[PDB]
Amino acid sequence: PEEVQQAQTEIKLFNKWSFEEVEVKDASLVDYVQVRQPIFVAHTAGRYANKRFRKAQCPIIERLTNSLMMNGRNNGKKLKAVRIIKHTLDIINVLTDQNPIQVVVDAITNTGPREDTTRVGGGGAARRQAVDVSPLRRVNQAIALLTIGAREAAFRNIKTIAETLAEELINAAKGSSTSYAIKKKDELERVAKSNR
Amino acid sequence: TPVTLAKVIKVLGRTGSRGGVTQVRVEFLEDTSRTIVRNVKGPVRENDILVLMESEREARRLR
Amino acid sequence: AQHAVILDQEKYDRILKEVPTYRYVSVSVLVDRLKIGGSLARIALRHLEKEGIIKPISKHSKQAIYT
Amino acid sequence: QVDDEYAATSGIMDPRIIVTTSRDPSTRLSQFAKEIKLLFPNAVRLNRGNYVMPNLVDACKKSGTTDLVVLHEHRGVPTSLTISHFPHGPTAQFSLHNVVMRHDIINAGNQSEVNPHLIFDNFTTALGKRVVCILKHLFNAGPKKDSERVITFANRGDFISVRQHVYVRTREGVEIAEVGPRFEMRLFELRLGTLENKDADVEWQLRRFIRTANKKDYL
Amino acid sequence: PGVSVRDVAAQDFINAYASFLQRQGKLEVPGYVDIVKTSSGNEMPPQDAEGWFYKRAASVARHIYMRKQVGVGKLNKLYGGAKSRGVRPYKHIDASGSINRKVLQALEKIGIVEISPKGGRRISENGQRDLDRIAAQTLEEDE
Amino acid sequence: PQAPPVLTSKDKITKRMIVVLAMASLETHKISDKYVLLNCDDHQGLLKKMGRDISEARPDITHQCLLTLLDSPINKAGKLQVYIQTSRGILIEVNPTVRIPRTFKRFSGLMVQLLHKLSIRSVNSEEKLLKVIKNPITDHLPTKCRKVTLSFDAPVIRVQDYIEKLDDDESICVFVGAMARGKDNFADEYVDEKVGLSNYPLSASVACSKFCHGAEDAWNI
Amino acid sequence: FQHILRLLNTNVDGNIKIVYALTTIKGVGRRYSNLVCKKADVDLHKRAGELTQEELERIVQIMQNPTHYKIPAWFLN
RNA sequence: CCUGCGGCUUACACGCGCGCUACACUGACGGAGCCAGCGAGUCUAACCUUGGCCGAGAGGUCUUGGUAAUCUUGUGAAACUCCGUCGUGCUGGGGAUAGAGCAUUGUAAUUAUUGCUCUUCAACGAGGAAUUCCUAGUAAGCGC
Repeated sequence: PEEVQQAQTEIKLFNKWSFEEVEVKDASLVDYVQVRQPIFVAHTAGRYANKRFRKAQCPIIERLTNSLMMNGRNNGKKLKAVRIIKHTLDIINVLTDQNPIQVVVDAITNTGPREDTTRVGGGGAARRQAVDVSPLRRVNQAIALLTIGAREAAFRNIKTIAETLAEELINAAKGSSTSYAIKKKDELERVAKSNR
Repeated sequence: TPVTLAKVIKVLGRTGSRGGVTQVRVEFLEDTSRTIVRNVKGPVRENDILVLMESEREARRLR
Repeated sequence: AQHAVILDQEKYDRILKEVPTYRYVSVSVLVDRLKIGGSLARIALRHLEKEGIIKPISKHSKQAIYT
Repeated sequence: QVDDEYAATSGIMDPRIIVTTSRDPSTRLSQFAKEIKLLFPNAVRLNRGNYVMPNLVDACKKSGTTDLVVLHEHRGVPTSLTISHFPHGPTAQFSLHNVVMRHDIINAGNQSEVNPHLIFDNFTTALGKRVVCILKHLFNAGPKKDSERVITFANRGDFISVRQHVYVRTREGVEIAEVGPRFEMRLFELRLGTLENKDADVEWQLRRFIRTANKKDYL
Repeated sequence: PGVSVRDVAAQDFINAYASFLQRQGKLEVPGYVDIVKTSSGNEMPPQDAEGWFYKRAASVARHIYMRKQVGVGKLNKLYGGAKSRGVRPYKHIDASGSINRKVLQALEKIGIVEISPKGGRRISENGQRDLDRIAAQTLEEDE
Repeated sequence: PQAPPVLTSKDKITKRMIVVLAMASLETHKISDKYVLLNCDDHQGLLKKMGRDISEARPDITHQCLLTLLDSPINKAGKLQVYIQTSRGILIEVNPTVRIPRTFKRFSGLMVQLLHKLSIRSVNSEEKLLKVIKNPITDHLPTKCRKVTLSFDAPVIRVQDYIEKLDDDESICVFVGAMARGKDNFADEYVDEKVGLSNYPLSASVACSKFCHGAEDAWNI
Repeated sequence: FQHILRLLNTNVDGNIKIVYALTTIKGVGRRYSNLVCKKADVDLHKRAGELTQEELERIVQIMQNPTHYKIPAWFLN
């Protein structure tokens, strides 16, 4: 068909958003976020969970696609997550028509809590010790916080999951702390610097 | 408050502490002279990159 | 009734003032208490005449029509 | 007596174990599988999820394993057990009845999982010999001179019962503390073919609707 | 270059064949559709219960074009699902037998249903011609 | 008009506060069928055989604090929840939607039903008021809170000035223990300050009523 | 649009569609409501702000005279 | 709500535990599409079956296929996918709860044995103290 000829030259993301010209804003995420893979759909179910750093081999978009089916009511549903991801990407490209990939990457870069904190047992005296956060660890924490805020949005609201996800992604791209993930990153930095 | 960047030179070994957090030697990515041990909690490796919110803070043995 | 367009004429005026501009989606067309006594979520059903404001977003369906 | 299932490997190599379950365990059945794991030395376990048993056992066999135990249950509590000795060895299919749970009663110390001391009590008939050799070749070869972990098999009344006891050689005698589960174990078949066959040579089946099996032990 | 119902879509050609039957008009639908739910495992009645029988007949014609022959057991299990039996586990049930037998009689009226080899259901020259006409009408659905 | 909303852990960033009671004699002592409470002057064999003391064990301190606290004007303005740390470590969260009877027989019956239940219900069958958060109070409380022990030995100041100095987004918390012989250290590790209100020793009901009177004139509650 | 009104000594709202407002009464369920809406020749998606008292008394008489209008004996409560 | 060890009773106010169902818009109902494997099955008996039939359904009609890859059987399975309906409403989520009718046995269902249908529409607004298991085709969810 016509879109078959269109995608025959440029392998866009589902032939609706270009899978090129994606940029990572924040530093310390190069080789921690997979954005160099030209693919068609985020369901490449090859064996990547076996190793530690092979989890960075899957795309962060495919990581969020796995994060959609993270609930008792939906653990193991694939095409529901894929269609919801396509709807959320269309909602992002409607709210911000630059690129769903670029806007999502900007939100991921702006939703990162740069510091961490640990509770040390101390032999019976727990204390708050500020510690660093690893690159893939920070990326996974941001993705998890975003998916959790999106899931917590659709508790008493007729809004679609794609709609709440796009609203949280817009709040994270703005960094306005109007989403749970951005509020969580701000509170995490505040707590880490509270006991630095 | 611009947090600098740091490339880990190597993961510092024998850092006895609570399981989950480890001291690792990182030289700052802003300048390759500022190098210090830092307490990283996430799953990390060597020759990676990270954000350091403190300039001259250095990790110690945390028992 | 008493007009068969009750809560759907002044509300229709507000929608033509606002919803024909930004626009909203099929989920955000429930704004301004779009409820019973008319069409709560069926704004996309009647959006055949109005077009050229924003693409739609269908949850149960899957469509994006520039209305 | 050592058998052709054990002659080339009885005291030669010390064994490893694999503990698993039939299909979708209940939580308490998993906990009991944990107990039988931590009782045995050389203890490694693996959950069975959506696995074809010829594929599972065949894949486990090239990786190298001496024996495989797998369980059953009836609405939370376990009832059955089988042992499959890998190198064409005999599968044995038992009914297990009673249990005490280390989680349930008290934390009474530790299952130190040292190479334990072995006790097989009151086995006379050649079937008792088969059970003794098959079960002995699952424990570790080489407990020490004073290995304080005494495992105990008792064969009174066709219901072999197992306990674990830990002893200290106190002033006038040993003193023991009760650990591990306590059992009412009873077999009902022996097949020299491994369970992957489903049709091979059954050594032994318990006659059930035979009159005299009210009285008689060992068929 | 060859026009097939298999090339045509599910919902699109389903609506097209249902409208063509509605354009045909004569199908002799049962009177039970005013009260039936088309299955025992169904809970509410069909929303377009007048065109539900038409959609079922269109799907049956599509199956008869795809497969050689089918039966009322095959149609019922094909058009069958689970049940709202309460809280006990719901197995899959079949569809209504009398509705299936009536629909089998309903498609031989238009000549779409014929007795297959060793009995069963097949298509005729009139049924194949009507299917080809509906498919060619749906072949021009690309506008 | 309308009454103010539910003042609990759900109302966290809004205007709310916590009244915390602890070191009371609140458990379930079944007399050998049903569940009863530990009374000093009522049961002589049972109290002496339990191992407690007549001067030490006090089960009506919580009832008196509830009688002097649930009827507060600030409590009808929707600004306070109730947190109770029992002698057995039980943490209880109470919204101000209802008011327990001051009758220690009826209040003790309701407390024994809660002790045998951990479950209370509403007449409207829509709002189970007796919530039990993850223990203690500060494990699920509001995200902005102020913690202080109102001791008779701490710095005695007026309740209007300190409460007026507090922000409207924080949640001022007060810990009270009405021991006949005791000390202001029951929730010392939880309190982030040590302040005083009275120059004489008072029970939990009197100190709680003084704090409620101070909070009522603080932001006109 | 109409609000609740007195129908068979009940207060029934009309802003909701014709199935479920015709269900809240003792002796009528989902399927009975659906089939009496089928038999009273009313559109299944209408809300009862419309359907003036002609059709309301028609469904009253289809309640008190159901077997006249093909309500079968196997359908009875 | 079923159910494994503990009180008390008969010729019922209970203590320790295992499961399923739900507590709704990734939802619920109407129609469309659909991808399996495991085996099982009847000779002097009637099993497993195909179809046509009628009855909403439940259920009754004669026959071949099969003593077995042949006929079930491609078990056209369920979750799954599309649109339709609906708006967060303790409603259409939810059916514990009853009554009535229908088949359907069986000598009888009577102690709703079972299956359909209608009607009845409880709690359940996410569950504290605790709490187990778990590192990939894994937890998890679905069916034959």
